[PDB]
Amino acid sequence: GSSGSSGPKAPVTGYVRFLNERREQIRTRHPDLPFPEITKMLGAEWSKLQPAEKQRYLDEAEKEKQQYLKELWAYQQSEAYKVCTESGPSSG
Repeated sequence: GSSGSSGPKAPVTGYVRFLNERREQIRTRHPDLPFPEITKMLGAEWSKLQPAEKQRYLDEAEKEKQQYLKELWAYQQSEAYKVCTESGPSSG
C-alpha cells in the first residue's frame, strides 16, 4: 500500500482524534449504522467528556501536528522537490 499524497497527510484534529478511535467502538456494537449515523452519536459524548480527557485529546493533537507541519514545508523546500523528470528552467 501507498500512503501520503500531494504533501503531508493532514492529521486529525483533537476533536476528531477521539472520534477516530471511538468510531471503531461503535462499529462493533452497531455494525449496521452508517457513517453519518455513528459520528452523530459520538459527537454527543465529546460534550459529555471529562475536563481531563477532552483537554488532553486537544493536546495530543498538538505534538503530533508539528510532525506533519514540517512534512509540509521542510519537504516542499528541498532539492528533491525541485529536481524531477521535468525540463525547462536550466540555469537560464
